Amino acid sequence: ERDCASCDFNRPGKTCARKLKWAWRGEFFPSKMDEYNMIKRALQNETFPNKNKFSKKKVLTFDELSYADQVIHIKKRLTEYSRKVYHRVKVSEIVEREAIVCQRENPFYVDTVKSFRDRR
Amino acid sequence: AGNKYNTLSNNYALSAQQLLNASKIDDIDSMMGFERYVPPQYN
Amino acid sequence: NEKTNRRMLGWLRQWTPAVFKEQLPLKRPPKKILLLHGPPGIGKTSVAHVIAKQSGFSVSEINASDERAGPMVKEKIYNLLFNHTFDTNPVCLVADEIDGSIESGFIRILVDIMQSDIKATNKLLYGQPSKLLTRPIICICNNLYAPSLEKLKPFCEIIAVKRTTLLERLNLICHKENMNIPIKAINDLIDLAQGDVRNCINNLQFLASNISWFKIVNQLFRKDPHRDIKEQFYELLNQVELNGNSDRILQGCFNIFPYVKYSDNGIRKPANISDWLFFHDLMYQSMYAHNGELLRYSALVPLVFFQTFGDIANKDDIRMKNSEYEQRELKRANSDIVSLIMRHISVQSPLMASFTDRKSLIFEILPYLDSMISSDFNKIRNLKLKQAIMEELVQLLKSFQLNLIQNRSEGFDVRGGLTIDPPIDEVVLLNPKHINEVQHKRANNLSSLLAKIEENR
DNA sequence: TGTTGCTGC
DNA sequence: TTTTTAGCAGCAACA
Ligand code: SF4
Repeated sequence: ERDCASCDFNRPGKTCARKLKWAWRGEFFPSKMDEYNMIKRALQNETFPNKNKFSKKKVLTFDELSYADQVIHIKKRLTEYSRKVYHRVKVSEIVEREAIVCQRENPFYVDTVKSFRDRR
Repeated sequence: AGNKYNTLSNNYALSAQQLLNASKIDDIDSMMGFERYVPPQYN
Repeated sequence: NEKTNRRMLGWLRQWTPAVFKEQLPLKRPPKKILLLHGPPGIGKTSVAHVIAKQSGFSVSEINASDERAGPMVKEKIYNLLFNHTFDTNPVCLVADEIDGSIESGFIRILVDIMQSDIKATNKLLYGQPSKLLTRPIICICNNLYAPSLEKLKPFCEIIAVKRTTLLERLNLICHKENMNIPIKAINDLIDLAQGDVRNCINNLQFLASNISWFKIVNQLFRKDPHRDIKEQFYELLNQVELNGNSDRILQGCFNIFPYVKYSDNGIRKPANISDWLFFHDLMYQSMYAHNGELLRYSALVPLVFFQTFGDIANKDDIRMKNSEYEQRELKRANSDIVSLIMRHISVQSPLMASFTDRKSLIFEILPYLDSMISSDFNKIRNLKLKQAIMEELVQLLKSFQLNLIQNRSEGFDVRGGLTIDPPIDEVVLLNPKHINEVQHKRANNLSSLLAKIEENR
């Protein structure tokens, strides 16, 4: 809605904003943000092996891990916690969403597709 | 303030190693008939 | 430290609902351990004791440095945290000197207790239809960044005690013993006792009935402008003699003098002191040969530093270390490596061993041998010449009995670095800049040499 | 009985 | 270090 509102072609009567639907699907842990933060605080008291090789420091704290490794350890403890408290590891939900397809936007992608289709 | 001289030497060494591999590739290509053609000057 | 003492009291009062069932799932503090840190002698232990007693807790003290049996202590800590004491009052555990526990047993037990209580609490909060920690723990350290404490820190509320509290305590003792002591004489007694609380109380009791070698080194570089230089000299002489450790004081002076400010004309002062230091080394060698009559002159050499380098500018204490013990252990390790190489040469090279002195091996042979192994074989386009050099290098590695070991201590299956055993690198490579350049070049050469050794095998 | 994993469509 | 997507069958374990 922002980039469409910033566009000088956005007048009363505009035809170039084609609205189309899609169905988003989440898979999430039943656990809430307070429970996530409780698991994060629990992991901050644990110690982790350094994926370091010829390096030396053999042990890291949680906050000394890469953010990707922190989230891998969080997801592991959240799978155990969610199974223990909610009797399921995942919830899945489907939400119908709407997005704006600009018709006035520079044609290079679609021209490649039309042109490629015609050459075939 | 204590390592600014050791990064320049390694890049010249890597560029020399890559030129030496490129020479070996030019020798192999020429053995296999792929002589490096340079076109005539045309004004 | 009144603000700090009120914070400690505030943290202990957060335990009151869980322990005493008084109204200000168990409403306990989020951090279950209190960690006190700061300099020695400022009253860390005394503050922990007074605030715990003031809060209605019975205090149980454990010195963590003396208890060399965490796994056994375990029973003591578990009894003190989870069993009812015969006393009407709930127990508070005070762990002193937790940074001195060389064996992580005590700290592992505390971490295991905390993790067990976190698991027990989460079961009480989220468990659909385990000993909970009901007692406060106070830990005291001198150093917060000690490696042993890294696992405990996340569970701790950290409180810094900065550098009066001793004066207040001694005044309270004087008032209870009905002693009318002027506050000036108590300060003079505190200064005499250097903040030793036991020594202070004994000196007070005696009145009622009627120098770290480092401190000496820093005093040897200080001149007081308000006192006679002769009186200062005799006071320092008596302090050096009473310490009996003239050697350590001198080694301290030797490490400090280059960093000290001294009016410099041409840095001759250092030349005069090299002759004394040489005189001390001769005297120290003679102490093992002759009955120790010469020990009386050992106290004079440190005092030459006071005469030559003592200045009013030197108001700050320079901290010091022991480079010599590390250099002696390194020299021993390097000598042992060299002795092992010399034995290997004696077993293989029948004649080489007759021409190789220990000094010639270290300064001539090993640096050239390492330069030959570290040479960039990637610059050699001629495969035959590369193969011939590699065959000669394999023969040299065999003559010196140098084994290529794959150090697989990487741990993550990527690049187990090849190392030479014995490590000639530790003896030859003095320059830290050359170490990094040589390590990268050697890794590719050693893999090629290992492949050739395996081909020959 | 349902979910979850994995392979392979 | 290079790397298209989602929907489904069905064997086997376990919540
Ligand atoms: S071209 Fe697209 S972004 Fe611009 S005004 Fe029209 S709808 Fe909005």
